[PDB]
Amino acid sequence: KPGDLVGVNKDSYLILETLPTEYDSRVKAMEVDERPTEQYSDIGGLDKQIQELVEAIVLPMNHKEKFENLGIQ
Amino acid sequence: APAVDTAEQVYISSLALLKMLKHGRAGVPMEVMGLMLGEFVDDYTVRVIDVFAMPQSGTGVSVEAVDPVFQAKMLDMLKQTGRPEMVVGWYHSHPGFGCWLSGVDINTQQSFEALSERAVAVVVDPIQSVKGKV
Repeated sequence: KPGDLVGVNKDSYLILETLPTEYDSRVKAMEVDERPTEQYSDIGGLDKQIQELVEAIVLPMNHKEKFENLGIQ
Repeated sequence: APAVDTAEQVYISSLALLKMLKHGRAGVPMEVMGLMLGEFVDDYTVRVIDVFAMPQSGTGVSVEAVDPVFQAKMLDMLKQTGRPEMVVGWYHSHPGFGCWLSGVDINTQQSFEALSERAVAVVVDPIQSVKGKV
């Protein structure tokens, strides 16, 4: 299957064996910077911009069920 | 007091040579090996009546590949056919360089020497033979 590392014979080129899928440790470390939380209490400025952003990302993730029912993107 | 234990000039019959050329040719770039069966008479003549290949090696002509078990298994069969012959030596192919043994291959060669002193090692190059004695 795709994304799987394989062994190829050195002497005559045929795929002999399989090896574990490669992942990257570096990506895992980068993840979850949510702590400490930023909130809107040490990040801010530009009152309108912050409001539109809350409307575009934050609310549709919680309020997800409704969108499906209404039929609207 | 001294003994013989010399390498005598090897008399290769027409069928055995063809079997070596064919074994090698399919067998390369992979290093491969097989055994030589014949009769040795006198102290000057070894005749190589026939050969067959005893399972072909992977990377190198490995010491794993030399197998007394396979050698034993094949040898008892021959007796039942009414052609009992002895292992005169063994052959191998190297495409690496003409007339050369690999590092692994010298260790492998030693198992055959212990069995019989008149064990010989034939290097076949199918890449570089276009007269087939060359």
